[PDB]
Amino acid sequence: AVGACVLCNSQTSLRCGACIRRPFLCCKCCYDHVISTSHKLVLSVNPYVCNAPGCDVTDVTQLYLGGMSYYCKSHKPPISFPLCANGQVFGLYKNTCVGSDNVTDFNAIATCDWTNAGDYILANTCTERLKLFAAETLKATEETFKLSYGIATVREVLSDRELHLSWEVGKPRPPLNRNYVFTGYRVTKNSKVQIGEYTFEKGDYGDAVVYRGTTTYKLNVGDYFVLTSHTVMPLSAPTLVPQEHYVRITGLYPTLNISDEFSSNVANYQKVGMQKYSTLQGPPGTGKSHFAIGLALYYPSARIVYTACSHAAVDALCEKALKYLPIDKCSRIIPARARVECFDKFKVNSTLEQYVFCTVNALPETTADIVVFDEISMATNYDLSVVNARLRAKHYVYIGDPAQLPAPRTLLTKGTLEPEYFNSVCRLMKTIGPDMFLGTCRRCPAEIVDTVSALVYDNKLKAHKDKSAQCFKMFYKGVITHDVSSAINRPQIGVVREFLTRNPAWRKAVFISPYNSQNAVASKILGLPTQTVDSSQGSEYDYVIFTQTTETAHSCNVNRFNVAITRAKVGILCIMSDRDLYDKLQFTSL
Amino acid sequence: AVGACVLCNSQTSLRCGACIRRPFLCCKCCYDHVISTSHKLVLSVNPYVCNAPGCDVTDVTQLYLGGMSYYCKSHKPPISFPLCANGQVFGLYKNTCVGSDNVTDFNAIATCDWTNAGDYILANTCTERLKLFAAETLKATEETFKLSYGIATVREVLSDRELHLSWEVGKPRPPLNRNYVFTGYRVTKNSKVQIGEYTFEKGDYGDAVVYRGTTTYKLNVGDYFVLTSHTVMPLSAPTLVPQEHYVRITGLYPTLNISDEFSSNVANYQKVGMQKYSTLQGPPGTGKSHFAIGLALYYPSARIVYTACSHAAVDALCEKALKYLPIDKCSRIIPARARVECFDKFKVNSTLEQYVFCTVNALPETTADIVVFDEISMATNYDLSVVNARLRAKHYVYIGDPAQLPAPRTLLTKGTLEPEYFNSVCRLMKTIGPDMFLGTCRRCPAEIVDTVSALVYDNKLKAHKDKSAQCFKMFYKGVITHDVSSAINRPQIGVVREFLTRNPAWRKAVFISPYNSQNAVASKILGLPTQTVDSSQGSEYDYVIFTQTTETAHSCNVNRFNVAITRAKVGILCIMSDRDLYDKLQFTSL
Amino acid sequence: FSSLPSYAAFATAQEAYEQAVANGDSEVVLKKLKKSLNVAKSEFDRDAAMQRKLEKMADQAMTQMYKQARSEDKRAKVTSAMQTMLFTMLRKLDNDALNNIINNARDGCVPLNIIPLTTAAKLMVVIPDYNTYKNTCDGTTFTYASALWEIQQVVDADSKIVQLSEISMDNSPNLAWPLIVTALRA
Amino acid sequence: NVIPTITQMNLKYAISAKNRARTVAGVSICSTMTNRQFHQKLLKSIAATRGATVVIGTSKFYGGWHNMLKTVYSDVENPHLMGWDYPKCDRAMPNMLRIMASLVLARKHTTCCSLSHRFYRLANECAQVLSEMVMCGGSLYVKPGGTSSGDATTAYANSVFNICQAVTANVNALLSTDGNKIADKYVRNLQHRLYECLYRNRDVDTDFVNEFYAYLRKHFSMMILSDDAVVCFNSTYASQGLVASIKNFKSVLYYQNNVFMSEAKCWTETDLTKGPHEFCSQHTMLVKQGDDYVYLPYPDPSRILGAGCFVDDIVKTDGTLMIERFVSLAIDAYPLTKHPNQEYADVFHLYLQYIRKLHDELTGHMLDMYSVMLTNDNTSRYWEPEFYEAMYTPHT
RNA sequence: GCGUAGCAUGCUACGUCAUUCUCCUAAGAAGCUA
RNA sequence: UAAUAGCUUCUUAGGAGAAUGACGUAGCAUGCUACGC
Ligand SMILES: [Zn+2]
Ligand SMILES: [Zn+2]
Ligand SMILES: [Zn+2]
Ligand SMILES: [Zn+2]
Ligand SMILES: [Zn+2]
Ligand SMILES: [Zn+2]
Repeated sequence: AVGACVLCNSQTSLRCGACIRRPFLCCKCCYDHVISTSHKLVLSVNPYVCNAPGCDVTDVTQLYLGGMSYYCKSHKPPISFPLCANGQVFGLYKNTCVGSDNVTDFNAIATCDWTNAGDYILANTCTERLKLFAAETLKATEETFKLSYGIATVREVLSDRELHLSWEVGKPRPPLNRNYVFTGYRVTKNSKVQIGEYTFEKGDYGDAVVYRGTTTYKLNVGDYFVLTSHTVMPLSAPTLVPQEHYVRITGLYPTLNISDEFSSNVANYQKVGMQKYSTLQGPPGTGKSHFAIGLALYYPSARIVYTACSHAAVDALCEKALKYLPIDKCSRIIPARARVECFDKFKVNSTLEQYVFCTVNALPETTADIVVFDEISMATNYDLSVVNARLRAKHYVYIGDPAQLPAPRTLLTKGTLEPEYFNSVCRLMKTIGPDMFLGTCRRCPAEIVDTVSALVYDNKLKAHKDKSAQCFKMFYKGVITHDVSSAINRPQIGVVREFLTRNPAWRKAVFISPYNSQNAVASKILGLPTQTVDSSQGSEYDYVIFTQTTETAHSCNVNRFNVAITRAKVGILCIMSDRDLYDKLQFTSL
Repeated sequence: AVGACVLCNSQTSLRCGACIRRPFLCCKCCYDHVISTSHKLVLSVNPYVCNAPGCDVTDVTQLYLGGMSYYCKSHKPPISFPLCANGQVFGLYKNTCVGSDNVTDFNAIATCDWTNAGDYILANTCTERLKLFAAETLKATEETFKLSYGIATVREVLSDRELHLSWEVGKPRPPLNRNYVFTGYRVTKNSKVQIGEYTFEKGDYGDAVVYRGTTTYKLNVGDYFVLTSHTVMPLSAPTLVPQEHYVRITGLYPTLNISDEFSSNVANYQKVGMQKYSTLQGPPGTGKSHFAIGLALYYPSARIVYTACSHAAVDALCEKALKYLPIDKCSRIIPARARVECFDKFKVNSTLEQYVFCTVNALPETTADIVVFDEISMATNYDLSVVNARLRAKHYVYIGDPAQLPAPRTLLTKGTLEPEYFNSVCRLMKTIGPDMFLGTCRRCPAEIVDTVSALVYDNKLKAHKDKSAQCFKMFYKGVITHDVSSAINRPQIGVVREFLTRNPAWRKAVFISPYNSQNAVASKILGLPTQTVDSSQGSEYDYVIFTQTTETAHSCNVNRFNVAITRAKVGILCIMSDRDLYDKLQFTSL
Repeated sequence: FSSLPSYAAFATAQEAYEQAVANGDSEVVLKKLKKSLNVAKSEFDRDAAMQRKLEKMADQAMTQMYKQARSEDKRAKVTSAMQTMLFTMLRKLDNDALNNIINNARDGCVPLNIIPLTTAAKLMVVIPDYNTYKNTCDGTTFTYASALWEIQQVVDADSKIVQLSEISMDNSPNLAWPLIVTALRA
Repeated sequence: NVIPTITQMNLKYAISAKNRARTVAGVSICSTMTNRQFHQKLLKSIAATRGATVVIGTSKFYGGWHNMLKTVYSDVENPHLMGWDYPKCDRAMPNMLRIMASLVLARKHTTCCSLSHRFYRLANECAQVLSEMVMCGGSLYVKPGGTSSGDATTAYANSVFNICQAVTANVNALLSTDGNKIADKYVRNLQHRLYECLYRNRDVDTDFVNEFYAYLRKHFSMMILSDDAVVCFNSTYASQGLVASIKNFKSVLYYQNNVFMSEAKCWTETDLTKGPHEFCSQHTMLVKQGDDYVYLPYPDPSRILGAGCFVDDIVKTDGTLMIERFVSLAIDAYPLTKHPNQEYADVFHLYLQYIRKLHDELTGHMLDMYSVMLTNDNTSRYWEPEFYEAMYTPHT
């Protein structure tokens, strides 16, 4: 199967068998790669090996072709010649293979293991074709790394709403949330097969799990759980189509009597209909989700495709649209596997509908008028290319805040990925600035809102409110136990329950923690409704209690702190450790 | 890969490389062509370059056929024989060729650059195959002329409605109008690719152009424009099928009581059916465009193909058909790019419909029962061959008035082209006379129609109205200002503005002038709608203010002045510069 | 060929031989250079001949490697076409009636010849003449396979629509037999 | 496993003498591949063997026809040549005989396959060839049976069937005789043991089978090409009823093909010097070649003239583009020169003169489209009878 | 007589090339038969 | 839309083999001559 060279697009049929992706390479580029890097295994229509009766030589420069086969120096016939000579590698279209000096970065892209931060940043500044390859190989590295995971099974039948966990000894465990699902396997005697996938959350005490059931087929101990690895398919479309602005709105016909609710964004809406792709950013809780429905109502007779990486965001957008937009002309696209508790309120899974909601993974190849991508911060370049490929629309609308949290990026373990290099869209937004912004806020007290605006943003937020005087920030040690995959602070909750008797206000509060272990545990001794930091970002509250467990870079992340403290409205009791964080914000000392 | 010699139609395989079209020539005719003209490159199945290891000799008389191939004087084996010898040039079918001295004219056709007026008249009075070849050559010359056209670009955009233009320094600036269209470039790093089809027309104040785009793509400052170009396929069909006179109607079937409007038009349709093809000539707006629809109603079952070379006239024709012809059995074919916004009311782009309307360039290859081509004046012989080829019909009907403005013929810059040489159909119309004629005017007052009945028409037109005494001829010196390469007559503008506040019943009259510069610059000062003479054709207005910009062959064109004056309805004021023009008309005194 | 230094060695040996000959070199010297010229020429042809094998050998590799590349490129296209055909044919199945009949099977296996006869939603009857028409499917509805069908279309050999009233004994010669009549299950 | 298969019906666009449409079966590649891989060793073994009863792969040129006919005359006593015809051979074939032919062809897999493998191969053969789904104009019908003319083993299976019918005719003829009228004691004993081994014995008596096979080869020598049979039977025995005659073939066809075989389509020749009256649509004649007499096959002149006049595609009409066509036709028609009837002989001279005229006209057109005549022109040998005479000499 | 060197003639081996022929394969065009 | 198998004719490309011819290197056999013993 012939293809195109990655760094010169020239016709070729050569692949670097040593590279994980075996990308296509032309004669000149392939020679530059093999001579430069340590990769000395290259795949043409046939593998390049010594085809002797008994011999094993994989190096290409040491291989010579004889008869109709390939051999080393010790098995060649009296006739020549080297495969790797004349500055070129022997192959197809030998006389149209143009070389490029870009091999210098290609070597780093291929040879790196993504452990350090430098790879990501350099994996994002490369050209389009190299960008796609870097994304593909990074995702392949992620999947391969996931192949090394801790497998478990149910101890036995304990409760219908909660199972128990029995992991293998000598392997780690993954984080427990909605993003991470697991597959049960049925190797009993008797035909290893699947019955359903489960999502797990830490149990009450010791060992236990409060789970989510996908299929009603209940399992005995004959099955065991794995972290549902899979493969990666290749990509062709660019991360971002070229920016081509418009003069007057084309294909998008404005509405009549749009609404009195969001008439302030009309200009933005037409500007949303202006650029081929538009980038809007708004701080936590400012109606960008609201802006999406506003835009949809601005163009009523246009087919709109809502897209988001995760189920939570797309489901929230779906609910908001049901609330405002007409409910009949809706089509939520559901994965066939249904590994999540899906959203079934519309006439579900009608791909030929006007307002079509889908997640990045389950998008079917179709066409639209305008597509709105949401939460690009967690989105990766792979997602961007996938949406570019499967979907074609007259307009694109990327809405998200790089000041939010990043994608998981589990393989990254050393170095901190700064916002500018989260992905192509984040780099664009940090380079030229978002095409749109709305800086009004209505939730946080005066001192907190002013200080938060002062931390990272350019002093453009103010609260149409007066401080409720129930916001605090203390210095409690909260000795750490952390005897589980995530940190826990129980004695901090003890210090809190020393309070909460003199402050009857927040007796219906929501507990939040930067570690899901404390999130699980805090709901056990006391029945406080729980909502991890990730599960925030889309809802507003008046009584929230956030607790800090450790002191590190993950604890001083201004993005995490911002999204943590901006969710309360009138009262929040805080457990805080670091003086550095303590000197940026004003709170009562108690 | 053989063919026929153009001017003797003998079997041949030799083509003149120096000829743009590389036409087929026989040995004798090729010999005569090369020996006399600068053309000294001939293409057989193999090129006649000297096939030495290194040598470049293209002149035919300099070469020999030696060994197996063609070689020069000092590169031939000892066994040589001259190619261009014995009154011939070696080629296939050598001893079965015959030619005549008429090559003399063909020599002129090959050599002429299509700059002088004699070129066209000679090109339109040659033999039929010579006629086809001349049209091919003129079209090729026009296409090749675009290669030297200048490159524009955008300075900035203060208003999205009007672009700010910048021509490349050191190259001619093409005029701004509808006939010329541009496609863009984004050559920066980063997308040396097209960015849509646009068009231009100058802005009145300062430097600005009110523009329009087929697509919507706005230009970054880096983005720029260049005039579009499309290759040409050689035409084969004759300009006109030979005329054959039948005894009765064959293949067409009349109607029962067609209507009360076309009752006087019956013998016309009879004559159309009797003859193979027919020509209708008459002044503008006399029932010509109405005639075709009347014929269609006269032959309902007949499949009919309306064709025009332009897009504005066919749109009005489609509007008239909608007014009369059934909406169901109608169609409208637009090119893939669809440069101009065409008539979108029928089942668009349905070639297989009974009644199909199209422009010449986007015609598909199909059959029909009758093809009606309208407004022959704007079409060239190339268009005639194209329509004769693509559309195959039992009957052919041609409508258009020679006195109307001809095709652009931009290369023409010396001499004047008479109506009888616009194309073959116009030549037939003027030579023996049209097959049919009708003359009557129903729109303008009695006075200006009486005058035009003597200007170009020989006291042919009666009218149905009463002279309102609002026909005004003004005589002022009108000092010249050659500003934009099109003359601007500022003092005549002064006279206009000074007797526009003195004429309360003329506060909306459309300002008309042959030059676009004065036409545009008048907009900012007297505020009336502005319309140039060229595009003013086909539009009627209640009141008109014409202004003879300067005395010259362009502004003093009797045809242009006629089409300018014949757009008024109840009255018109005109500014005359030349004494003869002011006197031959008979207006009020002023 | 000429690229290899053997050509240059032969050329310089030949030049030296010619210079010696024109310079009247002695016989002993003349033989030495001629012998030197021969061995130089010997090497020149020796490595020249192997080139014929080389470029010859490369061409089969290209043609072979063209062919192998050509085949696989075509293999994927046909595989995709076959998969699309299979899935498109799947979507035509009447799942309800098919499941009902196949579940009644004792072993879950049924002869193919009854799969259409008990589930096909459209019946085509090809009729050669009027007598067979009248016998088999007279009227707008008829019975076949222990089921009731209703006529929805009738066409002639030319795929031209025909009205039911036109199928009469007297009008039979005017019809382009055979007739294809398409009916639906009721 | 079993793979049922669809086979298309293709109208045969070829010259013929009777208006009835001719159809062939296009078998799916999925069946052709397996049938080839299972049968081709035996098939090539048959096609590459000389002097057997099944003459396939034996060229009729280079004196092949004479060798064939001399092998037919395998020292029979009072020779009489005879040939029969099968009306609707491929469509009246009983299913049982097709299965029998497939089993006989499969008997060679005594080591490469176990029993179940052979049975499933037979099942696939039946499901794909014998009674399969047939596509006729975009419509699937069921073929009731009978051999399709498209499978891998189409000529060889029919050859086996033909031999089966001939042997059955011999058996019925030998049994149906009175028994008391057979003077020769050996034949009476042979008939007795034949009846015993048929209706009174359940395991094969290989001794008697060999004896009967020798009997048939001694008095019923055969030539078979898949449906065309030439027999050189002893006429004395046939008159006495000890070997199959035409009437025996008629009866056998009646009760094992459900068809009637009119005697008008079967020919008997009492003189060997005239050779078989017709075989593979080739009449035979004895002519003096070199210094000895040999048999030559010549076709019906009407067929050759028809192939000369009518062609199945327009481009073949030019002629000059196709000289090899007329060369091949002349090669086929050469033996007609030796025919006593002059109008027969004139066909070959017509083809020779016509080939010469095309060569001349081709050279003229070539010299018109250019001005140099082809340096190498060996076509002069194609209008000389020696080149054709060589094709019917046993040297090669 | 022996050794070295040179020239001439002849035989064998290897290398290069020219022509002719035989076959082995592959590809293409065409015909005939069942 | 155009089946399985066989036979034959022609064209082109490739490999191998053989024959003859020519040139070059090497090995061996013989003849003549120059120097030393
Ligand atoms: Zn690599
Ligand atoms: Zn490359
Ligand atoms: Zn090896
Ligand atoms: Zn020329
Ligand atoms: Zn000529
Ligand atoms: Zn030269």
